[PDB]
This record gives sequence, C-alpha cells and structure tokens, in this order.
Amino acid sequence: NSFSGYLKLTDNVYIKNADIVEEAKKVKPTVVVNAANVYLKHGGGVAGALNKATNNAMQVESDDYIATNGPLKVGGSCVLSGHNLAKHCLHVVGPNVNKGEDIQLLKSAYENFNQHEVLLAPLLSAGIFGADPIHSLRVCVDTVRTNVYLAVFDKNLYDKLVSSFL
Ligand SMILES: Nc1nc2ccc(C3=C(C(=O)O)CCC3)cc2s1
Repeated sequence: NSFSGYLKLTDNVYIKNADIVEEAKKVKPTVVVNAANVYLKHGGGVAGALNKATNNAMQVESDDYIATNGPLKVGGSCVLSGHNLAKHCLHVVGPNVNKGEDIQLLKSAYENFNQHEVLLAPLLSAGIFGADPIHSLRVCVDTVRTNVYLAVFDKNLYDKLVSSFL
C-alpha cells in the first residue's frame, strides 16, 4: 500500500488524522520515525505504541544498540530496523521541556529527518515531552527539507493544527 488521505500543508509536509501504528502497518514505509528518549526505553506515548506493535522486538534491539554504542544525545538520532512497521526506524530524541531541556534542540531533532527523502513521523516533543504541538509543527515546517508524512491521532489536535496552517 502507498500513503493516502494526507492533506498537503507545504511543498514537502503532509498531515493526516491517523494512528501512526496503523499507518505504518498498512504502508510499510521506507522510514518510520520514533519519538525516542536517549536510552531508547520505549515506555509510553508513540514510542510505547510502536514498540508494542513489534511485540517488543524493537526494545530488545534498542537495548543491544545502547549496550554497544551508549545513549543518544538530545537532538540526535540512530537508524535501527523497522521490523514489521517499516524498512527502517529512525529513533529521534526531541527535548523534554518538562525536564528543563532546551527547546532550541527541537530544530536539531528535526534536522535528522533530512538524511531520508520520505518519512512517516509523529510530532516531536509533543505529549510526555511537553512542547506545544503547534510550535512543534512550525519547527518541522521551517526545518525539514525532505518529504514528511505526519500522522496525528487525536482529532481535536489535528483540527487545531490544520486551522493554524490554512
Ligand atoms: N497508537 C498510538 N499511540 C499514541 C500515543 C500518543 C500519541 C500522541 C499524539 C497524537 O498524535 O495524538 C500527540 C501526543 C502523543 C499518538 C499515538 S498513536
């Protein structure tokens, strides 16, 4: 299957009201982005959901990556297997502003997307990380230069995001 049902916000950013787990299972994109933490512990939010959809194969692989390479930096990323969701998973660490991490690092986090021509992604630093989701979409639009398909689960949030752009 291919991406379908997205609204084009800019020349390279698309958005859909969808559960990113269901989009990944259907489309099996070349790259799905995980909203990760520095130790790749996929406990809640989108990370917990993507890891559960791989039946914990993502966490076992992530633990081996950490033991061999050490933790990521905030604003950094690594490429691991996408398992059943994608060819690759790009694990990207946005700042956790609820813990005093600098919001400037949200631009650095999205810059990691530019190494891939097409990605399926969530909004970074939204949810448990505490950033305003409409600010996260603005940083995405201002920073990502490649084609990004953003999936937003919550209908109320999706409608707010689309209204801020159109
Ligand atoms: N299967 C899924 N579990 C989750 C968990 C969290 C989310 C989040 C957002 C949303 O797109 O609505 C914004 C903040 C967190 C999405 C999904 S899809």
